[PDB]
Amino acid sequence: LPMVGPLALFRFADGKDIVLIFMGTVMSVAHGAVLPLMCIVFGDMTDSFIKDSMTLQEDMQSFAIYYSIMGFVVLVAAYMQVSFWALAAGRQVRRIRKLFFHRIMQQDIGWFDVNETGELNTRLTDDVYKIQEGIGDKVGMLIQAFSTFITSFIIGFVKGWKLTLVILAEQTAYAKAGAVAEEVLSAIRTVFAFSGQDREIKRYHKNLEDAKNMGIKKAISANIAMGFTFLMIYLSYALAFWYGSILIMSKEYTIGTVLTVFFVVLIGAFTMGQTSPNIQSFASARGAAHKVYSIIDNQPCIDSYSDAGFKPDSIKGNIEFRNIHFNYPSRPDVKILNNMSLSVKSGQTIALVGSSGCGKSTTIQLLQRFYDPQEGSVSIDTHDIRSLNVRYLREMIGVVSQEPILFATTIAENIKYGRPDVTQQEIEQAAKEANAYDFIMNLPDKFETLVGDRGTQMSGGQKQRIAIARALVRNPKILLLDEATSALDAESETIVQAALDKVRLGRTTIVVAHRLSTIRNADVIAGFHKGDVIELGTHSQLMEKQGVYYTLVTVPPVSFLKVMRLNLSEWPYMALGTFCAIINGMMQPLFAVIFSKIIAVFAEPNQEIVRQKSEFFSLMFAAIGGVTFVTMFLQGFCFGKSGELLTLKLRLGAFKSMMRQDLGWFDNPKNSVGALTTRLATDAAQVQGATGVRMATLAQNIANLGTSIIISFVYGWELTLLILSVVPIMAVAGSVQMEDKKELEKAGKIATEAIENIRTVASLTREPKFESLYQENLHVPYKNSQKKAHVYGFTFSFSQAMIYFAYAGCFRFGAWLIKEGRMDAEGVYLVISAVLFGAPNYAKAKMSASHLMMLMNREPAIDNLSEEGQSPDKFDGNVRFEGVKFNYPSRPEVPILRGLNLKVSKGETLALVGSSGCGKSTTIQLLERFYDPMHGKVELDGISAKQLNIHWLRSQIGIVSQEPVLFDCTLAENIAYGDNSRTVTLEEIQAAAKAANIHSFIENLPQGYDTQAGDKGTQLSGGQKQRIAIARAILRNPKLLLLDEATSALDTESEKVVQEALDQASRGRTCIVVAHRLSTIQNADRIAVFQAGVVVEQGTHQQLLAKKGIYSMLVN
Repeated sequence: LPMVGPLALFRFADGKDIVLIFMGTVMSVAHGAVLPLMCIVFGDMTDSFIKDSMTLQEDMQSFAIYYSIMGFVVLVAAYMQVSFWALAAGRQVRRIRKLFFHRIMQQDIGWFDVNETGELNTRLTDDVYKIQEGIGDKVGMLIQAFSTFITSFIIGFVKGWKLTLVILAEQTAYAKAGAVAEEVLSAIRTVFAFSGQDREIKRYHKNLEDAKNMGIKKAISANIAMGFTFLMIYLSYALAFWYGSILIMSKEYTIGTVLTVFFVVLIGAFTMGQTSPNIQSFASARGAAHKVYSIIDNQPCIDSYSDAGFKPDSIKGNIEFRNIHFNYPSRPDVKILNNMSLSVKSGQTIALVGSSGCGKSTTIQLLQRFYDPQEGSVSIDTHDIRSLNVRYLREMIGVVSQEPILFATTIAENIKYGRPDVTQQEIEQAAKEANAYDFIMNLPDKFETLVGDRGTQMSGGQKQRIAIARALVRNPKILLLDEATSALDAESETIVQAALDKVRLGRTTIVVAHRLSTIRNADVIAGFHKGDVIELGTHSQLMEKQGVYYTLVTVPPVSFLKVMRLNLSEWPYMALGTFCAIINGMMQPLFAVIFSKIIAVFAEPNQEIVRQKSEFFSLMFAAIGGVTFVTMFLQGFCFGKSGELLTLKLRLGAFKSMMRQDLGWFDNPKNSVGALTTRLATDAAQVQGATGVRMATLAQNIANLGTSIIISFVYGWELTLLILSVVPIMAVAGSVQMEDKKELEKAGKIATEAIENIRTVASLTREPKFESLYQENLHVPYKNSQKKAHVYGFTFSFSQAMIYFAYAGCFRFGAWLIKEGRMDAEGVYLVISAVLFGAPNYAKAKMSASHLMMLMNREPAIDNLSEEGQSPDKFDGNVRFEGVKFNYPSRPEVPILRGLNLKVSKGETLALVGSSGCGKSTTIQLLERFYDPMHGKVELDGISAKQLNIHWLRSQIGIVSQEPVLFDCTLAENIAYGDNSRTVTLEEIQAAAKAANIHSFIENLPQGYDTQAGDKGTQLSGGQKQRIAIARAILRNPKLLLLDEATSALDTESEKVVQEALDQASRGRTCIVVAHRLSTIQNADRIAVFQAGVVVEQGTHQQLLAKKGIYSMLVN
């Protein structure tokens, strides 16, 4: 991935930020330095106790004072470093967010066209948070770790030579499963339709089994590595003690110096180990930072903030287009506009009529400086827009289009965007100027009415009213309208038309009209054709062509209960891992006690006795390392097995529930294919990790606590109190050792509103206003984050210092213990050793598991896999609609259907067109049971569809779509997919190929039907893929064919061949076509035109033409 070094991470920093960084770096170095000095004093004290084992009160007091000063130093240094680093992160991220929004608002509309709004918002939030977390504390820990590393090596090199420290001592598996998941999920419709539930369940099962085998192998490798590291650690212990023994026999160094240097080098090596996740997090933060720094570092030639530009004042309105020629930035190949020119004098109503989609919004956008004219000149009042400043240009022109959007704020604030200089008298005068919203809502507040996302949702008419009022606030000289009359009720058209007529009194307006609302409204109307100008003329004159006007119709989490219930089957693995973990906890304190003995026994000036004791302790310690190795390996194996098996079961359950589930659930943004795949990939692993790991860690910690407690009870009541006043007071320090995010979401919401409606926010030049609102809303979360940073720094410093404070407090009791002599000098050694060696996943996994459980426990509107219902006999084909209604589930606020009485029988060829766009494939999806009908009944040979087996119905009907998705496998199985009820031989595939005029293609290539598909193999074009998809559908020979735009979005040459294949398929069986070309409809039995989401015909093509049907004018 694209990285930048550390330089492009701190580019944003002032004097104060840099000095805070330097103070934090110095204090981090202080923390690192104190880390080894503690072990230095520990070893020196070990030696002092050894000498006194055979002149200790003053030394003990000096040690106590040294530990106290070290504790205070670490407290102060840790507080300062964490707090200062967090403050630097806060300031940098505040500047980053400010500049990032500044550049978003400034970068041209093209960048948004090449960047999805939701994707850009996710990028903003995630990347900014990643930068904040990487810079602040993680970098501090990295600095501390490296400082400790260098300090440990420098002390080793300056003392205790040791002969130079003893010469210095899943994707590969889950790729197939992810590919299968992507295939079934992206192609959800095709897998569902062909009853490919069981087959794809089986393929996922097989790939999951392979993935589980690979995961077990990787667990073996990783845990063998961990056991090897433990064996190397214990060999290091044995070698260090062996060298120290030689030293004491050879009289060069002093006892304990070797122990000190050994502890220092091991702590250095393992701290170097601990930084690896931290440096990986730093690298991820740096990558996100490069992405953000790329976004900010952009200065497009189109600019709104540049004050460089002419700002005249004699504006009356004279818009000239001279040889304009533009190509879209996201597809510069297309010739959207070519050689367009047009004249618009001040105060003349000029409108344009042409083909839909092509020439309507282009002129409005270009006059708004959305995209610079590639060629040509656009002049306003004899001044070019280029020489004219963008802010001034946009301010004087009002623009309104078909998508009325109102921002998340009261009406008063929404119309405040018209201008800054609008106070109560001005706002009320402007509202009166609207002369359409003279009334008000409930809460008789006179324009002070909270209108949020849901608060008092209003109809399109009212939104157009308020939008026109906001536009009129600024009295713009030029008005641009892109079919304002659309997506509105049957009574607001007159209101909006009258309002615009009143607005037109003393102004220049260009409305681009194409729809049925009103085309003769204007005074002068011109014609556009594929961007170019046909001619400009008066409306009455334009009747001469007779081809423009008469061409129209005249969740609840769980404390790991269900996870354990699911794993209950794995007694041998869970229980064995728990027992091994319990043994490990049993052993940790025994390790402490044996180490205590081995260090203490050094007070032995003899030679043979010391030799034998050291040798025996080395042997037993090696055996202990071995038993720890075997226990760790066994527990790792067992927990890997349990985790991988749980992940397999959860993936299988999620997949099974997904297959059972309906399709409507998939269309929501949450259930996007990418998000669903990421969830299935990550959440399962997280839940696998946490459940077992929590058990193991809890068992280990409770075992350590109980073991220390019992040893303390054996040693004495004072030692019991010592354990209680060190380890379970250490409970908080070591456990809680360880939002403003939601408050941020309050501002990310206004950010999303801004970026999503970028067209509008750019139209009124309210970049600074939305910036200021963003800043005001971010002010509070910034302060909260600073306070939270202070609190976290304080708590972390206290937890860090509590270790040294407990060390010091140990003496407060050891002094009495030695003086009063209630014990022997072993309890102190034991407590110090135990506390020394004592020295997230659960939270994420609980959320992941809750997601999974809620996923495998839904109640679909219709259960796909369930078999309750009927399995009637031979189906002849008779689909009757009894006044069926439907509403789009994800967006019910846009009724897509208002009544269906479609009638088809065995052999009828009823043709649909779906040209309106409203409900193209909704009718096809209705039959496939992808969505439950809201009303009516779908009678099939005397029976409905609500109480029918979906499998049987989906079996007997052949669905063909426009996107022939082929599966990443051999053509043989790709065609065999058509019949998942039974296994198919080669003859049926031969017949399907013959009836698809495709064998001519497959006979040439030697591989033939077994030819591989994919990307590097035999790549096929649109026509070949369409014909093979038709073959796959026709394999089963269904009794009713439904095709939706089958011959659409494909090469012109292939239209004839695909149509011929379709006529071959539609032989002796009922067919429903939603094709665009009327050539296919020409040889049709009867036709039902699909207009306004309602049927408006049912009959023959000949009668359709005779009565001047819609096709006569819809020919083009």
